[PDB]
Amino acid sequence: GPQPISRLEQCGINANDVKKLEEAGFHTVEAVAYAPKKELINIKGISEAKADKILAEAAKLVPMGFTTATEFHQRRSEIIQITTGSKELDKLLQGGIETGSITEMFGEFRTGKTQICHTLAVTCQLPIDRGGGEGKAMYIDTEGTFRPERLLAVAERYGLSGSDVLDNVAYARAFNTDHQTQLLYQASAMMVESRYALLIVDSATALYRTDYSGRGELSARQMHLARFLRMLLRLADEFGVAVVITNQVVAQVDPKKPIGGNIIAHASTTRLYLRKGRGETRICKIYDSPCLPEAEAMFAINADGVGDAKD
Amino acid sequence: GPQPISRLEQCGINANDVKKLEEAGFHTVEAVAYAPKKELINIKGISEAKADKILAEAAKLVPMGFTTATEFHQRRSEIIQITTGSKELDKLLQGGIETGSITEMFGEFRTGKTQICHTLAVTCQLPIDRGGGEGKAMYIDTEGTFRPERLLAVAERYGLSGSDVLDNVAYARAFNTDHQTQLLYQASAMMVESRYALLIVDSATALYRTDYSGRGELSARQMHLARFLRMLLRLADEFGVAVVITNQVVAQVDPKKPIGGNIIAHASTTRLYLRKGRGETRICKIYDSPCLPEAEAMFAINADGVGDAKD
Amino acid sequence: GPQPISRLEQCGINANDVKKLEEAGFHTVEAVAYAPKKELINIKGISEAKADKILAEAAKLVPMGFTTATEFHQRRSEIIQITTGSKELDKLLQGGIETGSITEMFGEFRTGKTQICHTLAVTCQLPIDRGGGEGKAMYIDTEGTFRPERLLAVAERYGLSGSDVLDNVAYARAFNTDHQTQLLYQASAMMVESRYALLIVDSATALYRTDYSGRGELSARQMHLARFLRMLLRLADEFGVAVVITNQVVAQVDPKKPIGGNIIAHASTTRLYLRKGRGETRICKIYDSPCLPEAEAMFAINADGVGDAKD
Amino acid sequence: GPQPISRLEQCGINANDVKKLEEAGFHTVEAVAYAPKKELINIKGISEAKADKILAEAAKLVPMGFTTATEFHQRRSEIIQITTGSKELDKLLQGGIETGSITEMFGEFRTGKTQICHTLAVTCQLPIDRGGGEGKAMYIDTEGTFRPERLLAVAERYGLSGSDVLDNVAYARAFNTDHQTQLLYQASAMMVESRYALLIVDSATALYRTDYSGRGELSARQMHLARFLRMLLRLADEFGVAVVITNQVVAQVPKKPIGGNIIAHASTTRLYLRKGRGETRICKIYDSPCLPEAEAMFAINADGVGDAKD
Amino acid sequence: GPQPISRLEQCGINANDVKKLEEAGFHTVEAVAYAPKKELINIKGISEAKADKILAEAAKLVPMGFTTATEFHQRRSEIIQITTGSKELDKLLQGGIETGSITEMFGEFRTGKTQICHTLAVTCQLPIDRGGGEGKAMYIDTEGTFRPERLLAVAERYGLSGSDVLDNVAYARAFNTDHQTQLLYQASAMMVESRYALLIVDSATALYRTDYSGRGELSARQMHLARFLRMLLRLADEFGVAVVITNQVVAQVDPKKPIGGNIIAHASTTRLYLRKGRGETRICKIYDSPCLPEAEAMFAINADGVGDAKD
Amino acid sequence: GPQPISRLEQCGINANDVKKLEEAGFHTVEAVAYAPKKELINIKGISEAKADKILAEAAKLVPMGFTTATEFHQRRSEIIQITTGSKELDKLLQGGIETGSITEMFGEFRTGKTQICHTLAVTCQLPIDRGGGEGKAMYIDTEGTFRPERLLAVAERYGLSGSDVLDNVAYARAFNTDHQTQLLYQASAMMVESRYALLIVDSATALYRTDYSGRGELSARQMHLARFLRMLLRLADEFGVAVVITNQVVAQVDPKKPIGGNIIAHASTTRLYLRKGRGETRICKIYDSPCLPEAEAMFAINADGVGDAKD
DNA sequence: CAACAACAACAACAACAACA
Ligand SMILES: Nc1ncnc2c1ncn2[C@@H]1O[C@H](COP(=O)(O)OP(=O)(O)OP(=O)(O)O)[C@@H](O)[C@H]1O
Ligand SMILES: Nc1ncnc2c1ncn2[C@@H]1O[C@H](COP(=O)(O)OP(=O)(O)OP(=O)(O)O)[C@@H](O)[C@H]1O
Ligand SMILES: Nc1ncnc2c1ncn2[C@@H]1O[C@H](COP(=O)(O)OP(=O)(O)OP(=O)(O)O)[C@@H](O)[C@H]1O
Ligand SMILES: Nc1ncnc2c1ncn2[C@@H]1O[C@H](COP(=O)(O)OP(=O)(O)OP(=O)(O)O)[C@@H](O)[C@H]1O
Ligand SMILES: Nc1ncnc2c1ncn2[C@@H]1O[C@H](COP(=O)(O)OP(=O)(O)OP(=O)(O)O)[C@@H](O)[C@H]1O
Ligand SMILES: [K+]
Ligand SMILES: [K+]
Ligand SMILES: [Mg+2]
Ligand SMILES: [Mg+2]
Ligand SMILES: [Mg+2]
Ligand SMILES: [Mg+2]
Ligand SMILES: [Mg+2]
Ligand SMILES: [Mg+2]
Repeated sequence: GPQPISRLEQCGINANDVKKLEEAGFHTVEAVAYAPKKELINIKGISEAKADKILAEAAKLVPMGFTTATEFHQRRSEIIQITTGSKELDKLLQGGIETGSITEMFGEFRTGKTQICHTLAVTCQLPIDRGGGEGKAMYIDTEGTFRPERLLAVAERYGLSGSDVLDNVAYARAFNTDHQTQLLYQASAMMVESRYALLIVDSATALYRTDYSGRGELSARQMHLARFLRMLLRLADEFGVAVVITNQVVAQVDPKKPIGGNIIAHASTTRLYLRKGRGETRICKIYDSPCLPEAEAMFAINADGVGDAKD
Repeated sequence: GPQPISRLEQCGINANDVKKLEEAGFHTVEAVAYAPKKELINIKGISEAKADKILAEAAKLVPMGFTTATEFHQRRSEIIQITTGSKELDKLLQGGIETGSITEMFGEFRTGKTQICHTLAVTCQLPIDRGGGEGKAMYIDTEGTFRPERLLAVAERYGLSGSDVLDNVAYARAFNTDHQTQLLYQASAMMVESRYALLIVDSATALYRTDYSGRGELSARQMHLARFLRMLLRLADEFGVAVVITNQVVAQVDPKKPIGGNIIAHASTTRLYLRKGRGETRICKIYDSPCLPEAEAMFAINADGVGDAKD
Repeated sequence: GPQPISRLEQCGINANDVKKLEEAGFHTVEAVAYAPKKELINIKGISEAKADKILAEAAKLVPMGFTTATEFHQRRSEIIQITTGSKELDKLLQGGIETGSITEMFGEFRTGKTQICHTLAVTCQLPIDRGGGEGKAMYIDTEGTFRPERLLAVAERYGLSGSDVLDNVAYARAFNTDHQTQLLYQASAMMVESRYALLIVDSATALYRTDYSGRGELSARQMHLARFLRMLLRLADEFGVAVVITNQVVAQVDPKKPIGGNIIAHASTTRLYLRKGRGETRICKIYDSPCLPEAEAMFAINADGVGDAKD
Repeated sequence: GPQPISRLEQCGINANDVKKLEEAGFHTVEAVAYAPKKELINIKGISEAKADKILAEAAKLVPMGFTTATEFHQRRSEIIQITTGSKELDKLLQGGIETGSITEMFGEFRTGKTQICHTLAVTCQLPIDRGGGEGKAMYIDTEGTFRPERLLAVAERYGLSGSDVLDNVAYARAFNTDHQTQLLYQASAMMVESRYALLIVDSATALYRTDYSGRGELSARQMHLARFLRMLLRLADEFGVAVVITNQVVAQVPKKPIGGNIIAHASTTRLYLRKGRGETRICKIYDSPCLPEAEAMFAINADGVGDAKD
Repeated sequence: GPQPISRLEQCGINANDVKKLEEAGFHTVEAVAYAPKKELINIKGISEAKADKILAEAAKLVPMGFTTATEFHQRRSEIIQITTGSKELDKLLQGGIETGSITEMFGEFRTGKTQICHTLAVTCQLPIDRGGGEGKAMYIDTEGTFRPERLLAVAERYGLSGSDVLDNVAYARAFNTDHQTQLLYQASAMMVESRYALLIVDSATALYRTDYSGRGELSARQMHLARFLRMLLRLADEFGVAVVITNQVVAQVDPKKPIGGNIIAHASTTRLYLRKGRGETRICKIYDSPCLPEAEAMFAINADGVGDAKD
Repeated sequence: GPQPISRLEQCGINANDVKKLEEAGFHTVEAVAYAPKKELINIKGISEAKADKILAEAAKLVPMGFTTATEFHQRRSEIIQITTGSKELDKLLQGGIETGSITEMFGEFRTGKTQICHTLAVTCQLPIDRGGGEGKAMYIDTEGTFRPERLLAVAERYGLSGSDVLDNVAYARAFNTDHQTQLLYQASAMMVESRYALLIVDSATALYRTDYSGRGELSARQMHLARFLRMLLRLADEFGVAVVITNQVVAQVDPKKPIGGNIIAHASTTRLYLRKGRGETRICKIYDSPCLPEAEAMFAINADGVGDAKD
């Protein structure tokens, strides 16, 4: 995977500066390479010449130049995709949930976003030949609606051992936006040691509705949301982990629209809209995607996770 | 239960600051740890560095990091469930009413929400081996429809002493939304000294239909409801008290929909829909739940509380 | 019982604000302690700080905290119930007509709601040891069907002097919904001087059928009805009077359903359904009650008021 | 009795506004006092402040406050009742037809409804000494069965002059369920210009069966009937006149009055007429807040209505 | 094409000076000619007389005097335009995308900016008689939204060799504003060696929203944006490449406006506004242009790229 | 017109001195007369006595003493004014664009300053009886926004031949502030040979925004702008040509302010402010003028140049 | 004494009989 920051120690860099970078949140040389000069200067005790030298030596460790489109196509041909637990949804997504990007599913209440998140979290531990990502998973839950019983049910359905799928899922709760960002920081610190494949944030904008209320607090809310989404995107680009976030809806009074403004719209790569059907059936539609045609699919949440409709 | 806020005094914090935090609403380390920096800053006489130290020591007191899913499963397997008073409904709920969450029962009038609330209030004092929670009950009532006669009848049915049942139930009445929020603040203040198991708000969204009228003040109504539900969620996560709220319905002109909107749709954890059949028989259906299948059950309200329908 | 606004003057407030509140409609410290901040702010000439100050002093005047259920039981056991003039109906209601809660009686035409209202108005003047409270009565009549000869007949049946029986009965006909609300305002203003025990509104929703017509203005009609019922409930709670209202019915076109929608259903406390029987006899059924079991009784209307059927 | 609306002109309201109100239909201060603010707003050119000011002044004009049951008892004892021409029916109703209220008479066809209406119309001209309010009658006839010959017969029976009896009877006919409302609107000016003691509608619900048909037009029919009955009640309460209306009957698949709950709840007194043997009929009180449920016997003689000749 | 800077060497200037100028970014005589004195002085190792001599030779090599308008008209008539992929859009721009200038397309999310950029990138390699520019395309992408599949689809639609169109497209990703600005130096370095006819930046102002947050950082953000746009304009004037930049949108909040401010408004030459209508159809409008009227052409994005709407 | 510098030689001045003056930038006797002693002594090879003789002879050639105000009034009535292409705007300016003075237009983007400049450039060549200046015109453009198509359209509107009108719009482009300033020397050199009546510069302060950045470079920027404006004023007073300049705008975060500071405010004589109205209609408001009062006017840029608004 | 823009969100209200 990514080269740890210890390599920078072998480039004429003092140990205390490396420790300062590590405690600032840059646990990988990729983070320092992608860091602008302002971020590397805002940390106290760092001089302009020191930051210039650090960036100069970090630029040699990772390629940041011009490459032909054929090389990019070859690189994209090795992108792992994780099955969503339904054959129809897998066909609709043309492979499944993509890694290295942000895919957000939004809809009304009880539509089935959390069930999909649970099924993805338990599925990503599967071997690659079976459609998994062959890695652990993380769940930063903000609504307190994490139920390991569903994970056990899906593990029983797929035949895996429940103990292992339980032991290979990190969990955390967010009580406020600041705690959410600190959880992202701790996830960045932790991910450098083991192999992670999924990172679920359900839901990303639940706490922003209550913490930032009113009109005069709109700009600060948008700035904080933008910083959070930028951190998520940086983590996805660095560690190559599939980031799945959940979004709510709001009324179109005088008819529902996803919340979060233009920041969430321009920060996501794939967007899915989930809507209610009849009894236990739900409909998924590709709201926005750079290479996926606008289509629809039908699914249902059975007693063993998400799957195809029992028609 | 939660550690009292006085422990913060043993972490180099002035007594007057702790008194200010207590008068602001925070009476435990958990409440302070769950609050963002904005809320603490909003208190007058509090500096930025002092607040940062306060949250630092609060986070040191109570863990907030990542834990394996098996630890969460072990924690969840030791959660008390309060019997609803009916065996069929107990089977439907897979244990009864769960603590630490929000259960909202809604339906038309005459369905039996108040009777269910009364039965839960009386039976939450039972020993754990009988399905109780072994704690005092609270009743914040807004419609002026609290009758101790039903509590006496259920106490006679289960055989406990009526005097102790009446003595171990706190009651209060709400005349407007502001008084409802102040009652919640007083409940937070008084819950830290004794052990409480249930907290009933019937109805949660009854006054909001009258105080806020018209399209002009819809946003203010939604914001106030969101703040009230956030306070309820904070109380539930703090003291581990089973919160039961009651909701009404509205007619779908051009056919009944629960009032409150997306705020109460997303704030609640478990939702039950109660409908009227014939005679004294009623039908309860699980509307929204993260780990409970959509099913139905039949019950009735006899002379001694809610129970199974006579066949 | 109620404490006039004058007591606020000795608590720090001046006289101009007291006069302004009296103009607004609050003639009691209880009535001003039951109002939200937005209601007092709407009175022009009152500042936010002044409103907070007066609300704090009013909350200091009357208790609004948490009380044990045993205290509520003691308070509830000392309320007065007024007999309806029939032994069967008195047994059915387990005491008669309560005070402090809304009792709605509905049925088809010719059924006999107005006779019951007249008999209750006469009985409202009986000594407390004979079946009724000790106070005067009112009659807001919106159909022009107030017949004093029935009052004289019932007073002769029980045995009283007709002069003071008729003297202690207010009356005011209503010609429109706005006039009805202004009549309620005048009743609230005038109730503080003397002792009142019955507030009859017959019919409560008779003018709403004609004043508001069509689907377009249904929401405004419902909002106005909700405001009227909220004012009625506030008056009943503040002055401790027995409010009795009458309601009409409509045919359930593909069979009688009371009019008023969910507002009247959720605003009332005791609902009775009166139905024509055979000849002169009628049957009264408990439609809805939080503590009275669903039963029915048999009665009639003789030449001297309502009473038990003669067999 | 009623105070002309011109008074409102003198207290600070433009004459144009008073003329507009008179055009709308409010010919009396009482008429504009009994109307809600919403109704007054619907008139174009009337502002919120102007409507509030005129409503407040009108409320200052009329005593809309709270009274005592003794005063209402004195007011009730000061009303007049009009004899129906039969002693049995006179004693059945404890007098006659009370003014300021609505009396609906219904039954099967050919049961002496129009005969009773004619006798009541001719009786209201009597001096108070022998019943009647000493006024003039109005006949809004919808069925077309108004014969100006029974009136002469009853006038001859009572000894009154025929020409004066026939002179003061304002007759009009309605052809659909839109001319009735316009006739009622026009009746306000005639009632404010001269004393009127009886308004007769026969039948109240006759054209509604044919103009409105099917389930689709049921709601509109009920709304229009409610508006018509509300206007009738407003006129009765305003001008202190007695309204007598005639209602048809419908079979049951066993006869019940038509009109639904609207006419049942909008009528104060209800009488049911049934046929017996020969030329004898029975009148029974259906719904009444004070009169007990009883029956009386009456016959339609060759001269007028009255007690049966036995 | 542009004359390489080596022609200066045989003009009286030292080769070391030419190398020093080369490392600064001036790889062409045109770049040195279009340079103020301070720009050529701030580079170390350059004297005043030496800079004056270099500027004198640069002015001698490149004509900078007045010219009759007919010659400019002829030169404008010899300007190549790149087919946009739609016939009505080609009619809208009176040809295609102009070369030697800056065109900026902006709109809300999922409106078709990236699809248009991809279609232009593949179309630029067409022979000059089919509307192409007969060169190579460069793609600087700042959102990770480059998909070679769309390029392959459009190449198959136009009957090209997919391998060649993949081999003749250069790609780069910008992880921060500094990297985005520094990519242009490499772009200029690699543009002289071969023939390039299209440079796409998508998006130009995406990273400035998050990197430069708050209010105190507004002036620095505007200065950096101005420098970046000036460098883009210098590239366009130097190598005669069609520069296509992408711009986002922002809400007004007491209704959407492009971001960037007056700098982007005045720097760009042609401005296009793209909006979404119904289904798969979009509307394109001309916002700012010196010689094109305000029209509202209409198009769509099918599986083979941009194209005409299907009725 | 102005007397050429070929008159000081036949007065006792060596031809070498005249050649030196011509090289320095002074091509007419008036330019040397207006040159102060400090400016002329800066020329290499010029002594104090030679300079004194030169200024003495120049002052002898052209009068510089006091003139009675009626002579100035007579000379003021012999000033040509150029029509702006709109009759209403011509009425607003009371004749048109005055010669021998500096006019400035500023506004937001797409407001229509370049269109007005093009219309003035093409109409300047009209005969005097039609409102033209009878002379040629020039165009020093900095943004590369010169489009001969608009000139051809207006020439078609006025009926003049396209080739003849194109052959007299000698145009140049400025790539930096130094080049923009040095273009004026060539403009003065070519102005003495033919008849010119326009010196359009669009825009004057475009390059100064990016060439000079930061607070440290403010004083040098202001000094250079002052020198450029002084050269423009000297040219206008020398050759009697109408100088028209275009100014950008900036926002007011603490709302539009023309850029350039007090130097351009105190240098320009007539300042007009252009604003965007609705659709194709624009509003022109006179900002600053010592002769005409503040007023507003309406115009529109149709498909064939600027003109009156379409009604 | 000069110069620099940006940020969305919130649901609710029932009613009308008739035909051998
Ligand atoms: N064991 C189960 N078997 C079948 N269906 C289930 C089961 N558990 C939950 N469900 C279904 O899950 C649905 C709700 O899904 P989920 O909790 O994921 O909603 P969500 O919209 O993502 O939640 P939220 O927005 O409130 O966070 C319910 O309608 C219910 O039918
Ligand atoms: N002692 C009793 N015995 C039997 N049934 C009873 C008794 N007391 C109340 N009920 C029943 O309670 C029912 C009403 O239920 P409940 O009082 O809980 O109201 P609810 O549906 O919660 O309505 P709301 O709170 O909106 O007024 C009635 O139908 C009545 O039959
Ligand atoms: N003096 C009396 N003696 C006996 N019965 C009487 C007497 N007065 C009225 N009634 C009875 O009253 C009954 C009607 O009751 P009431 O006047 O209270 O009507 P209501 O249905 O409440 O009125 P509404 O629906 O029109 O508002 C009639 O059936 C009649 O028999
Ligand atoms: N001159 C008369 N002498 C005796 N009886 C008469 C005379 N004129 C009419 N009648 C009687 O009048 C009765 C009909 O009464 P009336 O004309 O009032 O009908 P109605 O019940 O009002 O019916 P409709 O529904 O047609 O209005 C007949 O039975 C007839 O015997
Ligand atoms: N293969 C495809 N077939 C049809 N339409 C497609 C296909 N791929 C993407 N789309 C369409 O592309 C649209 C989004 O356009 P695009 O990807 O160019 O985004 P954009 O608005 O320019 O945003 P951004 O700059 O954030 O990428 C979607 O609405 C979708 O309908
Ligand atoms: K939920
Ligand atoms: K000036
Ligand atoms: Mg969920
Ligand atoms: Mg209840
Ligand atoms: Mg009644
Ligand atoms: Mg008739
Ligand atoms: Mg894009
Ligand atoms: Mg321009």
